[PDB]
Amino acid sequence: SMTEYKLVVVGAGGVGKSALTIQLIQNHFVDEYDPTIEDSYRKQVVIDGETCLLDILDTAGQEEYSAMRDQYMRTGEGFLCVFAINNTKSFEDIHHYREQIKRVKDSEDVPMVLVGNKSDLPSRTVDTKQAQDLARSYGIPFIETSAKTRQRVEDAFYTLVREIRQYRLK
Ligand SMILES: Nc1nc2c(ncn2[C@@H]2O[C@H](COP(=O)(O)OP(=O)(O)O)[C@@H](O)[C@H]2O)c(=O)[nH]1
Ligand SMILES: O=S(=O)(Nc1nc2cccc(Cl)c2s1)c1cccc(O)c1
Ligand SMILES: [Mg+2]
Repeated sequence: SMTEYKLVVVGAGGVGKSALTIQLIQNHFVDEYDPTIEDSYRKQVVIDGETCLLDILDTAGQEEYSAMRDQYMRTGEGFLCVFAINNTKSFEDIHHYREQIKRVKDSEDVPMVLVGNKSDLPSRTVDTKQAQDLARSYGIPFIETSAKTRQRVEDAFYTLVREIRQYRLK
């Protein structure tokens, strides 16, 4: 009695993809994690009374031309789209990840959660209002997280599970 979910964490270099994933799985904050390391992690959790097996891919390279990137966008079921709230360029990158995923899936129906990470940092450059409006225009949830303090990390991944589960009934 268990259901599987394939999750993929994308976003620009340095936004905190690795830090978020490692906090969820190992309960510690990594400060200098080699930015080229790309690994998958499995974790079993209970969400809404369902025992779920999460298979999570922490992506390293974000290159436009990559056969392996095309393969994991084909294989993945939901996408954690991450920007850092102190890096406006990373928030502007989001549009390109969403367009890439839609292309590969040939679909509008794509499970996605927008994540504004580094919420612990006081010098914000991306207004929460702007990030909510972008999420609204995509029809997806929006969550701010801190991989440093562990704020809303479980929340972000479990919200993406709930999105996949709902899309399966449509
Ligand atoms: N203050 C703060 N720093 C973070 C947070 N998440 C990641 N970092 C730092 O930002 C840098 C890049 O994080 P990393 O997870 O390796 O980014 P990736 O390239 O997206 O995997 C590292 O020095 C992390 O410790 C956060 O929530 N708060
Ligand atoms: O051989 S893989 O298809 N393994 C994968 N493992 C996982 C785990 C969770 C979600 C997804 Cl999309 C994947 S894809 C692959 C493909 C491309 C890059 C990789 O690091 C791994
Ligand atoms: Mg990384």
